[PDB]
Amino acid sequence: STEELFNEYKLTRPYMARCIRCAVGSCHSPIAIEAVKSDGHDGYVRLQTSSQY
Amino acid sequence: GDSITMEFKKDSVRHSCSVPYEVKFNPVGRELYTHPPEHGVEQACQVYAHDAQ
Amino acid sequence: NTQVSKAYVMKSDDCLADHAEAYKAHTASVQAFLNITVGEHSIVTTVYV
Amino acid sequence: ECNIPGNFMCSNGRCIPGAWQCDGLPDCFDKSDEKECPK
Ligand SMILES: *[C@@H]1O[C@H](CO)[C@@H](O)[C@H](O)[C@H]1NC(C)=O
Ligand SMILES: [Ca+2]
Repeated sequence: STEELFNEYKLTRPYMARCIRCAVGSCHSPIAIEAVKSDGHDGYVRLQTSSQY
Repeated sequence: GDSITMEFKKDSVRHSCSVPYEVKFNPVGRELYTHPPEHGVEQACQVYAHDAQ
Repeated sequence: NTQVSKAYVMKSDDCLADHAEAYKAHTASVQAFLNITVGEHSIVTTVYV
Repeated sequence: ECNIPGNFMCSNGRCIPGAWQCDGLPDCFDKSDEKECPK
């Protein structure tokens, strides 16, 4: 229902990026977090990761 | 942290053990960081080798 | 070998809702709401000073 | 470099325990720690 739920996801595809520590050292993992915003007053976090879901 | 807790799952109720020991690692360099940065300069340090040698 | 790094500063995506607005103000005017009754004539008056 | 010494450099440059070099597990994720392993 609607392109917002259809999503450009079909065009994008998740990708991988470097993490500082992957446990034992760095690695090129898709879990990598690009940016984090913390402006909401209720304590919720908005994380932007390199993968999609 | 202030203490170290180690645990593992047996064939029954999980077992754990905590011992009091001060854990406080000195950041490498003249800058006091919590986790290593994504980017930086290479400086000499002393670390525990994982090699069984 | 050559590795070119490029970076720039851009507004945050949250800025649209969470932002500060810097204003300059001068020459202020006062608007008053007086309840004026003149000879059993009760009215609600919105009038400047 | 890495946790000197012991960190066997993989083909992709990752560092693994030297006890996991030629142990029958794909720790580099590209099989480079388990290739060319002597008998
Ligand atoms: C004055 O204003 C209040 C509410 O604005 C109103 O209830 C009241 O009747 C008024 N009194 C007179 C004398 O007009
Ligand atoms: Ca291995």
